Formats: sequence, C-alpha cells, structure tokens
Amino acid sequence: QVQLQESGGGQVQAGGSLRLSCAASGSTSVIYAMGWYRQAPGKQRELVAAITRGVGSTNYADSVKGRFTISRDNAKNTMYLQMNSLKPEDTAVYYCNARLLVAPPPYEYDYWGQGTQVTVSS
Amino acid sequence: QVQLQESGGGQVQAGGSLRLSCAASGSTSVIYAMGWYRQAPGKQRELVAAITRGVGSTNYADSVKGRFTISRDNAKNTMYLQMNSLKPEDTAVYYCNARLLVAPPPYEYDYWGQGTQVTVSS
Amino acid sequence: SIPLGVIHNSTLQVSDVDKLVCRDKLSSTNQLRSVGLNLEGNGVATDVPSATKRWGFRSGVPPKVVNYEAGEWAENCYNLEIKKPDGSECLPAAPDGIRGFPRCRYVHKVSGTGPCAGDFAFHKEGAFFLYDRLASTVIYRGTTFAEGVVAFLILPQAKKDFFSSHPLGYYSTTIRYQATGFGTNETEYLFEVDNLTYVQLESRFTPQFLLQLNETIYTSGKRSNTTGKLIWKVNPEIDEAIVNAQPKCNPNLHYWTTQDEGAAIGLAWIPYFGPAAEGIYIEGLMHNQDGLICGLRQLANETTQALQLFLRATTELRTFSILNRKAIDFLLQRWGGTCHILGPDCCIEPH
Amino acid sequence: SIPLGVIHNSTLQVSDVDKLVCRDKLSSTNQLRSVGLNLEGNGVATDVPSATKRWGFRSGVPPKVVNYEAGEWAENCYNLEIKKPDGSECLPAAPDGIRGFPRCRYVHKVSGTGPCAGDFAFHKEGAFFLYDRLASTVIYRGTTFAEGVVAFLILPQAKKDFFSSHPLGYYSTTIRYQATGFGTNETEYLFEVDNLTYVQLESRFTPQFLLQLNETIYGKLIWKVNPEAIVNAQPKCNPNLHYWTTQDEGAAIGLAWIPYFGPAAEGIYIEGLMHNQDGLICGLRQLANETTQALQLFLRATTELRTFSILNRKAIDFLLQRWGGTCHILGPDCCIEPH
Amino acid sequence: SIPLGVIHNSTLQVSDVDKLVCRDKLSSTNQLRSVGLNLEGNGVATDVPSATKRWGFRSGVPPKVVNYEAGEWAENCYNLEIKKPDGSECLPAAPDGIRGFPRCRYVHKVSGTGPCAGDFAFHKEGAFFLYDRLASTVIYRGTTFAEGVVAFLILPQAKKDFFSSHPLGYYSTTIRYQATGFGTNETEYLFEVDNLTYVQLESRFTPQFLLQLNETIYTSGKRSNTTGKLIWKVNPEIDTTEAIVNAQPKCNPNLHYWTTQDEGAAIGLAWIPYFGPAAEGIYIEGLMHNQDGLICGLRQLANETTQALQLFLRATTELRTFSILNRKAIDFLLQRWGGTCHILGPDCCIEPH
Ligand SMILES: *[C@@H]1O[C@H](CO)[C@@H](O[C@@H]2O[C@H](CO)[C@@H](O[C@@H]3O[C@H](CO[C@H]4O[C@H](CO[C@H]5O[C@H](CO)[C@@H](O)[C@H](O)[C@@H]5O)[C@@H](O)[C@H](O)[C@@H]4O)[C@@H](O)[C@H](O[C@H]4O[C@H](CO)[C@@H](O)[C@H](O)[C@@H]4O)[C@@H]3O)[C@H](O)[C@H]2NC(C)=O)[C@H](O)[C@H]1NC(C)=O
Ligand SMILES: *[C@@H]1O[C@H](CO)[C@@H](O[C@@H]2O[C@H](CO)[C@@H](O[C@@H]3O[C@H](CO[C@H]4O[C@H](CO)[C@@H](O)[C@H](O)[C@@H]4O)[C@@H](O)[C@H](O[C@@H]4O[C@H](CO)[C@@H](O)[C@H](O)[C@@H]4O)[C@@H]3O)[C@H](O)[C@H]2NC(C)=O)[C@H](O)[C@H]1NC(C)=O
Ligand SMILES: *[C@@H]1O[C@H](CO)[C@@H](O[C@@H]2O[C@H](CO)[C@@H](O[C@@H]3O[C@H](CO[C@H]4O[C@H](CO)[C@@H](O)[C@H](O)[C@@H]4O)[C@@H](O)[C@H](O[C@H]4O[C@H](CO)[C@@H](O)[C@H](O)[C@@H]4O)[C@@H]3O)[C@H](O)[C@H]2NC(C)=O)[C@H](O)[C@H]1NC(C)=O
Repeated sequence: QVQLQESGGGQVQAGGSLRLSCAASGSTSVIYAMGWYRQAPGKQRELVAAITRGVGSTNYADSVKGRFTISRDNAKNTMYLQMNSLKPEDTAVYYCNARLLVAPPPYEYDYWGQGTQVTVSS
Repeated sequence: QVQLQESGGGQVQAGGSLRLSCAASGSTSVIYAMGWYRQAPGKQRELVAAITRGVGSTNYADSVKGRFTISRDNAKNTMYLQMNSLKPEDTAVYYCNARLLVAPPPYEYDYWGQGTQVTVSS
Repeated sequence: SIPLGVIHNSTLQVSDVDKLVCRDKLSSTNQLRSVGLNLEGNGVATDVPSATKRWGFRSGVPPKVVNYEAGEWAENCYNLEIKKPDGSECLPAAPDGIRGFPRCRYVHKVSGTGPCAGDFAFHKEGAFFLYDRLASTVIYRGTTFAEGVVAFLILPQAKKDFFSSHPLGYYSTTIRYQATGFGTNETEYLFEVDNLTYVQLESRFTPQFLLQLNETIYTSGKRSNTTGKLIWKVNPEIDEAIVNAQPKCNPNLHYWTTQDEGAAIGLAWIPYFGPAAEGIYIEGLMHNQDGLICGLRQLANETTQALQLFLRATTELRTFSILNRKAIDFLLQRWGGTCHILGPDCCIEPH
Repeated sequence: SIPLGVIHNSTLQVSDVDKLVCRDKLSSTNQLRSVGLNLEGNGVATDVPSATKRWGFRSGVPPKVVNYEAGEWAENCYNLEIKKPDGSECLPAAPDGIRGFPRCRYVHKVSGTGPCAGDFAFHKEGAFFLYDRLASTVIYRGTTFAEGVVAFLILPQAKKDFFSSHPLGYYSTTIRYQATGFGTNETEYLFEVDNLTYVQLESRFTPQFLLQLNETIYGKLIWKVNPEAIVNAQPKCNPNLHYWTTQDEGAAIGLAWIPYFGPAAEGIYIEGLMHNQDGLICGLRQLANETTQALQLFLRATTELRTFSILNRKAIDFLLQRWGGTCHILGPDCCIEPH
Repeated sequence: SIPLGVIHNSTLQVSDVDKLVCRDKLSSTNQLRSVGLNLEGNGVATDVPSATKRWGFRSGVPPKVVNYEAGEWAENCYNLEIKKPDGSECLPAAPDGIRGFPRCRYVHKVSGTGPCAGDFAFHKEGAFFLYDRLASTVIYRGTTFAEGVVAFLILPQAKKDFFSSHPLGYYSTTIRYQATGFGTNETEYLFEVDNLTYVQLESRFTPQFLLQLNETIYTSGKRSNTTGKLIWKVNPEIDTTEAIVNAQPKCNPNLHYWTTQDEGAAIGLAWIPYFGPAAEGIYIEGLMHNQDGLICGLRQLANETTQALQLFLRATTELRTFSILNRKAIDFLLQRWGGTCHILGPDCCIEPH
C-alpha cells in the first residue's frame, strides 16, 4: 500500500553533504509520520529524524541536531533528508518508515523500507 | 328537430283578414323564439313579426305595426299570426322560424319552414 | 395583534389595543364573539369557472384551522372530488371533527381529473374555507364548504339583541359538474344533465338558468338511444371603518348560530333523545341597520392579515383560545399593578 | 351556566354569581376542582340485566368527552365486547388517551351477539360513562367504565384536608357473562364458570351469590338454581365517600420523579375516606345530579373533541365580573373593603 | 409549583412566589416566555458511544409533550432508526405535528439492530427530547432531535431585547453509523463511508476527525475493490487529530438563539400561505453574548425546573400541554386582586396618589 523505497546513499567523504530520498505510492494519503532510522553493525536501531505529514513539527536526535534537515514536497509523495557535516560515526544503513494511521483488516502499521547504506570515509 | 309546418296561406282580397299558423313537434320545448319572415320575388328576406316562447315580448315591423298580431296556444305547440287590413304589398311567401337555444351535436339552430304563399288581390 | 371591534349604539369602532379605552364595558366572556362572513357578499363572482381560478396547489406548508361561533347564509357552496390522471387522490381526507357547511342554497359539486402539483390546496387571495364553525386554509375531499373570512367582536353588554333575537325553510339543491385539466389554465367543464347527456358550460350561466336547461332537455330531448355522451352548446347568438373599498356590501345579514342553551327542557337535553347534528342551529335577520353590518364586512377583510400571520407562528393543530387570551390581556393591562387612583391607566374613580 | 357549589365550614350551597357572592375567597386556581360521583351510590340497580336497559344505540349524534380530577371507589364496573351477528363490531375502538376506570371491586364482562341499530351507544338517562379521569357519553370497546356524573366545586381556602387528606388493599375480581340479543328487551344472560358450564341469570342475583355458585356446583350445560341542596330527591344517599385522586405534586421527593425510574400508570393515585360528615356529601350527590342538565347542553354547542378548560373560563368570568371596570369604592359590584 | 424567573436590569432571580413579591411589573401576556436550553452547553459528553448510554427502554408509562417557544443552536443532533432483530420496529412513528429540530450542525444518523425490551425510549437522567418547539419524553422514529431542558421566564417590556433583537444560511452534515446490540452494554458501532467500507468507532473521535477520516479514505482507501465489506481500525498510538447560582461543571457564556418571527415585523406580501416561506423560513436568529452571569443563571434555572415539570406532566391527562403560562397569569391575578385587598396593606400594593 505504502511501499517504501530509499535512495541516494553511497560512499562519501567526511564533512560533506548528502541527500537521502524516500518515496511511496499506492495510498500515500494515510501516512502520518515519515521518519529516519539507522543501524550500525552490531548496534540497536536508534532514531535520527521525524516529520509529520502536515509538516506540523520536526524532531531530530541530539547527536544530529543542527546538522540534519528533513523536508518534503507534498505533491511528489516524496520526503528528503538533506544533511551536512558528516562524521565517520554516521556510517550505517539508513531507513525510512511511514507509520500511518488507519490501515486495512490486515492491520500491519509501521511500514518499512529495505534501507540504503551510507558510508562515511575519513 | 322541430319540423316547422305552416298553414293557412292562399288567395285573399285586399283589406280582409287572414290567419297563418305554424306548428312543430319532436322537441318544441327547446324552442325560444318563433317568428315570421316574408319574401317577395326579387327581394331580400325581411322581418314581419316575432314572439318569445314565454310571451315575454312581441315585436312587429313598422310597415305592419297595428295590423298584425302574433299569438300562441302553448298546450298545442302552435303559433298564430292573426292579421288584418291587407294591402297588395303583402303578396309574398310567408315563413315561420323557430330559433331555439340548446341543440344537439349537429348544432344547426334557427329552423325554417318551407313557406306558404299569401296572395293579395285588389 | 389581531384587531377587534366594539359596538356602541349601532356604531362599529375598531378598538385600538393600546388606546385602552374606558368606554367599552366588559363583564363576562359572553360578550366576546367571532363571526364568519362569506366572500360572495363582497361582490365577487361565484360561478365555478371563475371561483376555481382563485385556488392553487402548494407543497411544503402545513395547514392550520380556527373556530368561529356564528355564520351567515351562503347562496353558493362547493364540493370537490378531484383525482389524478393516474388514479391517485389529490385532496386529503377530512378529519373526524370536520363537517360540511350547515346552510347552503346551491351546492356546486365538481368531479374530474387534472394535474395536482403540490400536496394541499390553498386560497390565492388569503381567505379561509369554512366548515361548520371551523375555518380552515386547505380544501378537504368531499366536504361542502364556502369561502370567507373571520372577524372578532365585542357585543354591547349582551342585551340578546345581537345573535340571539331576529329584529326583522331550508332547501339545498345539488348541481353536478365534470372537469378535465383541473388546476391549469387549459381547463374544460361540462354541466352533467344526466348519465349520458352533458351541456357545455360557460361563465355567463347562472344556477337558475342551468336548472332550466335540466328541464327543457329532459322533457324534450327525448334522449334517443344513440348511446355515448353528447355535448350540447347554448346558441352563441343571444339565446370609523370605511367600506367603499369593497365593490359591494350587502345591506342585510341573515345569520345562523348555535343553540342559546336553556330552551329545550322537555326531554331533549339527553343526547339519546336530542336533535341530530343539523337541528341545533337558530336563525335570524339583521336588515334594519346597514352602516353596522357593512362595517363588519370591512373589519373581517382588515383582520385577515394578522390572523394568517398568527396562525403561521403557532404550532397548534386546532386553535380555540384566542378570545381567552384577549380577556387575560385586558385584565393585565388595566389592573396589572400599581395603578393611580386618579390616572388614565387605571379606570377606578372616586364616587 | 354550569352550576357550581361552594364549601364553607363543612356546609355546601350552590353559588349564585348573579347575587355576586362575596363570602367565597378565591385566592388561587388550586381551589377549583371537579369530582366525578358514581351513579350507583344513589340506589340504582347494578346487576347486568337491569343495567343494560339504560344504554341504547343511536346514530347521527357525535360523541363528546369532558375530564374530571377526582373520583370514588366503584363497587361494580362493566366491560362490553358486543358484536353483530355477521361478525362485524358494534362498539368503536377506544382512542389513545382512554384508559379503564381504576378502583373497581368487581368487573362485569358481557360478550355476545345482538342487533346494533345505531353507530354509538348512549345513556338513556343522560348520565356519563367514566374512563379514568375522562367522562364520555359513549361506550368504547373493551374499556372498563362506571356510570356517574360530574360536579364542580370551590374548595375552602385550600385547607388541603379535602381531597388530599382523609379526615376519617385493592383487589379486583372478574365476573364473566354471555349475552344474546343485547340492546333489546328480549335478552338472555348466562353465567360462565368453566367454559362448558353455564348458569342462567335472575334479576335478584347479587355479585356475591354468583361467587359461591362457583363452589356450590362442585357439550355446554345450562343450570337452574333456586335460592341549601337537599338529597331528598334521591331514594338513597351514601353517608361515606371513599375517594381517589391524582398524586400531590409535592408528595414525590426521592429519585422516583424520573419517568424511567417511576411508577406505572396504576401507581399514581392517592386514596382516602371522608365518612365523618354526612350532610356535606349527600349534598354533593344532589349538586352533581343538578348540574348535568346544563353540562350536556354545553357539550352539544361546542365543537371541541375533549374539553379541559371549564374551570379556567369560570375563573375568568368571576374575575371579569367583580373587577369588571369603573367600579366604586362604595359600589357593591367590586367587593372591596376601604378599611 | 413550577418555578419561574424574573429578570431585573440583566440580573436573574427565581421569582419569590412564596415570598409573594410585587416588585415585578407584569403588564401583558407578551411578557411570558419559555426557552429550550440544551444539555450540550452543560459540558456533557456528546459522542455517539457515550450519548447512547443515557437513553433506556421502558413499558407501562404514557408519553407527554410540552410546548416551548424559543430555543438555542445545537452543535450535535441525533436520528435513530433502530429495528428489532426479526424485522419488527422498535421506535414509534412520529405524530403529524412533530418535526425535526431546527438549526443542527451535525446530525448523527444511527441505523442497526438491537433488543428492545420496552415500548418507549426514555431519558435515564430525566431531561427532554426537543423536536421543533415541542419537548417530549420519548424518542420517535426517523426524526432529528436534541436533548435538553425547558425553563419558564418573565421578561422586561422595555424594548423586546430578549429573543427579538441582537444584543451583539446554515449547513448541516449527516454522519451515518451502524450499530448492533443497541440498548445494551455490548453494543458496537461502525462509521460508514460507503456500502462496503466501515471504520471501527471509538469514544475519542470528534466529528471533525470523522469527516477527515472520510476524506483520507475516499482519496486512497481502495474503495474500488470487489473483495467485500472491510473494517478499518485507527492506529492506537495517535491522538484524535433569590439570586440563583450556577453549579454545572461548565456553563457556556454565549447564547445563540432562534425564535419565531414577530407578527408585526413582517410587512411584505408574504402573509398569504400560498405565496409564503416554507416551514424552514419562519425562524429569526440572534446572538446574546453581552452578559455571561445572566446566561449561566438561565442554565441553572432550567436544570432545577425539570424536577417540578416532570411531576406536573405525570398528573395531567392531556396529550399536549399549551396552557402553563396562561394558568400562571390567571393565578398571579387571582392572588393579587382576588378579593378585599386593603389600600394600606402590602398584599394589594396600590399606592395613594
Ligand atoms: C441538573 O443538574 C445536575 C447537576 O449537573 C445533573 O446531575 C447529574 O445527574 C446524573 C443522573 O442522576 C448523575 O449521574 C450519575 O453519575 C455517576 C458518575 O459520577 C458523575 O460525577 C462524578 C463526580 O462526582 C459525583 O459524585 C460525588 C459524590 O460525592 C458528588 O460529590 C459530585 O458532585 C458528583 O455528583 C464524575 O467524576 C463522573 O465522571 C460522573 O460525571 C454515575 O456513577 C451514576 O451511575 C448510576 O446511574 C446510571 C444511570 O442510571 C446507571 O447506569 C449506573 O449503574 C448507576 O446506577 C449516574 O450516572 C450525574 O452524576 C449528575 N451530574 C454530575 C456532574 O454529578 C442533573 O442530571 C440535571 N438534571 C437535568 C434533567 O439535566
Ligand atoms: C337525579 O335524581 C332524580 C330523582 O331521583 C332522577 O330521577 C329518576 O330518573 C329518571 C328521570 O331522570 C326517571 O326514569 C324513568 O323511571 C321509570 C321508572 O318507572 C317507575 O317509576 C317510579 C319510581 O319511583 C315507580 O314507582 C313506578 O312504579 C314506575 O314503574 C322508567 O319507567 C323510565 O323508563 C322508561 O320506561 C317506559 C316504560 O317501559 C318507556 O316507555 C320509556 O321509553 C322509558 O324506557 C325511566 O327510567 C326515574 O323515574 C326518576 N326517579 C324518580 C324517583 O323520579 C334523575 O334521573 C337523576 N338524574 C340523573 C342525571 O341521574
Ligand atoms: C379584501 O378586500 C380587498 C379589496 O376589495 C380585496 O382586494 C382584491 O384582491 C384580489 C386578490 O389579490 C385582487 O385580484 C387581482 O386581480 C388582478 C386583475 O385585475 C384586477 O384589477 C383590474 C383593475 O385594476 C380589474 O380588472 C379587476 O379589479 C381585477 O380584479 C390580477 O392581475 C391579480 O393577480 C392575478 O394575476 C397575476 C398575473 O397573472 C398573478 O400573479 C396572480 O397570482 C393572480 O392570478 C389579482 O388576482 C383584486 O384586484 C383586489 N381588489 C381590489 C378592489 O383591490 C382583497 O382580496 C380582500 N382580502 C381578503 C378577502 O382576504
């Protein structure tokens, strides 16, 4: 329904900037909070960024406040994480979730993309 | 529907008196104004006398006023023109009409007899 | 704010509610009456081709009724049985309390088919339909009625000179019609002479004339059994209130009203032994005065606007408490409170 | 012109408004009440054979209904289910507001076939049929009634001891009969104890005696058994008045005021007894008789289906007559005392 | 014994009928009025799952009806079409004079089945159901109503400030629900957007949310499938996005009233019923927000009055009552000038010159 897809990741130097994109089709009305999560190998999943569908409020982690920006185009059904000032600790697989509100009788919720690797080289 | 049959015409001396009769059957009651018309050869048809069914009012022409009298018997379905003081100008065919009021879907109205000849000899 | 009139020395004065005049003497509720006056006494045409064009069909407005206590003899009355072309009825059935007009001379019974746009039949002029001491605003199916207006009144000291005594036979004939295209401007009427003979109807014909045609046809037409309906056609050839606003006001008033109580004492008070529903009225005539009763005819025409507005506001199906509300207001105006022993407001005076 | 009575010092006298009575103090509308008194207390026969002769059928007269606010316990009540020989019904169905008469000791149920000449059933003597605070002139089908009359009163300064307190438990028995030829003089009544067994009726039988016959007896079978105002007009007057009336508005206090958590249609009434005085109530019975002559004529003139506003009209007439207008300090018309 | 209130310079006090005060100046019957204030302004929960819990079924009590003249705008109104499981009806048909409540913002239309153990539906709290100037104690089938209370009142006669002027058209949307097991504690509701698509309904859902959940589903809810009816369940981790004194949990300071137009106000040729406004064009709107001490005084007074009104209705035998105010006017006038009232005495408060 809200089939997600990450894009834009790859190898990139420390201190640079990168833009990650997450897109969805199918429904895209029912979505309520697109976000950004990350997993380093051997580590638990921790929050990175979050934005409400109506751009009601944006939330960022303390380790990422002031360097990351989360935005959206509305009439593209897309969402961007434009970020700056990389450090090697950000080398991990970045994921976007699309937690929606209503959902059909399967009642699954919290849709999840396959993730895209971001590698920071210093 | 009210067959008008006149009677009493014929040859008569000038200055005498004569009675013309006109009878009808079939409907009778619907009759509204029995009357009298006259036609000399080569002349147009002109008024002579008129009486309403209920003896409401009698009307006479100026050339004949004071000499003619129109009456009726009601319970005989007949009408009489008793006339006096003949003159040769009255030599003509006399007609009785029975113009009635309602009439059925043929809507003909104003019935006519075949006319009787009154000849004044001087 | 419906006006009411006060009678004094055979003179009618429309009373101003805020004037609080002290001349009128009220001592009981027997002095408050309501009168229903017919429209035909105002000079309007009463033949059915023209009396029908004042009647229309509307949907979306509920009906209301009022009661009146005294009436007036009606020369012409109507009775409708209109049906749709499909076969469905057009007029509502009469409620239980509704009955036909008591006193009629000629009853114009119309039955046929035509378009029926709305749900109810209303008067295009604003008047009422009177059904035996019940003035309505909608035509009911199969009940005799006469169109008129209602007036509210105060009798002087109740000397029984009004509506109780006559200062100085009932026979009604039914005339049956047949209409097609009812409710429209392209309509046709036929005076039903009998079961197979009809005569085309026009506006010039009067009820006395029609009854003459009924006889001259039956005694002469011989009614040949050609079978089928034949339509006959008459040979086209020969054959302080001012009233002057109304074209004509009738100088006489020939009224009927309900029994004056008392009276019947023998054994007739028992409903089982009493009179039927039509033998309870009284009769009278008030032709002596002309200025009074023409003034009454204008008062009912003046008060019909405020009566219609009041009926729209209320939510009662049947209204009976207009006069009691007037009496309570009268007492509350003058003895309402704190009145001066010498003042225009409070009528009490020394000695 | 309805006669009304005034009670003062436990004495009853009719009110002559023409003489402009000033003793009566009408302080409020709570002093105006109408009471329905049964016709049986006057001494009439109550058995079915002699109580049927007083009802007759008529057509062409519309029915009328008036209300009453207080009543009296009825020893005998009647319930009719009569139908035509062809199966058609004779009596009209009771309207929505009509309910059976409360406080009946015995209920006589008569069912059968007989001629029905008229549309409605009327009382031959001019009295009323009482239906739970709604008096009517016609009989409805299946509804219990009791023959009685209606009187109008002015209470003494609302002392609340009258019709609210008794100056000085309900069990109803059903008695079933079967009738043939109802409405005429040739009529037969058979008392049914158990479907296939009947007992012929006699004019001297009492409601009690019919009950012991149920025990006495033990293909339908028929058995034969061989055992100011003066009330001087009435053959008998009851010296006791066991009344009922609608509840006091101030009586209910608890949570039961909610219609959902409330008493049923039969748990409303309040009962009492007024046997201490004799001249007062036997004066009430004659006043109730005398006022029916004018009440029937009033109902005939009006076009109202059910009349609820007779007392309000009386209060308006009293108040438009005494303070009518422009009266005098010394004038006797308005009974005003300067000092 | 029905209490009534008297306004004095925009201050309300329950009339001291026991103390029998004659400072109140009653002049005419135009000065008596009744007002149908509704319960929603008292702070009660109005959502369908919790509002239904206040109505129950009873058999053995006849219904009664009371007339009221003016009213107040209602934000939420109800419309029931409950039917027995076997197809039998439960709610009685509305009589001829009953009409739907005017000036409703949202109309919650409820349909479905449920056991019906009584003849009529009553209010458990003791309030009324209001149908267009006719308060009733029972629910009729298919007619819009709003629950509330009625108060009787005596106005000033200065300038007809109340219910005739503004101290200083409309759109109603219908919301359709489906209910099963109505009238019991096991009832279940579903909000209907079309035939084969429903959403399970909770208590926290406001009508603005339901209209939004409507719009989102039509946009991308895959209604164009032939699978059958489906039930949508909202995620459970997202929020839904004597001088009277007042004792209610909340009182609404403002009052938005409608009333029948004045008889003298209309002047155009619209008094004829034929050339006249329909049943929805009669009313006249206003807004009385200048004072809040008086308005919350009104709400408490109607909260008290229903105790005596319900007992008066039980005693009477009339189907519809229109003569409460006339009886008060007659009673007031029989007590003051009833008989032999002394000039010097304070009971008959007349003045010497
Ligand atoms: C005139 O105004 C009054 C005041 O606003 C209206 O009063 C309401 O009446 C209803 C019906 O009787 C009451 O219903 C009950 O509510 C209970 C729940 O409590 C409510 O109030 C709680 C606050 O505390 C209350 O009790 C304390 C006790 O010390 C009081 O001091 C305090 O003042 C309160 O009254 C709230 O916390 C809570 O959320 C509630 O709002 C229910 O438990 C109770 O249930 C019984 O009845 C049910 C219905 O029959 C039944 O299903 C249950 O099984 C159970 O038997 C009942 O519903 C209201 O409480 C009361 N209002 C308030 C705010 O208390 C009055 O209705 C009004 N009249 C009209 C006609 O409008
Ligand atoms: C108020 O109080 C008065 C006085 O008690 C009461 O009057 C009685 O009731 C009515 C009059 O309204 C009247 O009824 C008639 O009674 C006769 C009875 O016949 C017997 O009458 C004598 C009574 O003492 C008795 O002694 C004689 O021997 C006689 O037999 C009865 O016959 C009438 O019925 C008719 O019968 C004839 C014959 O078959 C029929 O032709 C006719 O059509 C009737 O059917 C009728 O019932 C009664 O007599 C009055 N009693 C007295 C003592 O005067 C009022 O009725 C009461 N008012 C109300 C409203 O209740
Ligand atoms: C109280 O008393 C007054 C005064 O007597 C009555 O007044 C009459 O009211 C009727 C109804 O409104 C008026 O009727 C109108 O007739 C018009 C035809 O012309 C009139 O005037 C000319 C001369 O000016 C004359 O031919 C003759 O007097 C005519 O009567 C119509 O055109 C009017 O409207 C009709 O046509 C239009 C256009 O098609 C439609 O829109 C209308 O619906 C309708 O069909 C109208 O019918 C009449 O003129 C008034 N008379 C006077 C003297 O003023 C009140 O009716 C009465 N009130 C009551 C009884 O309640």
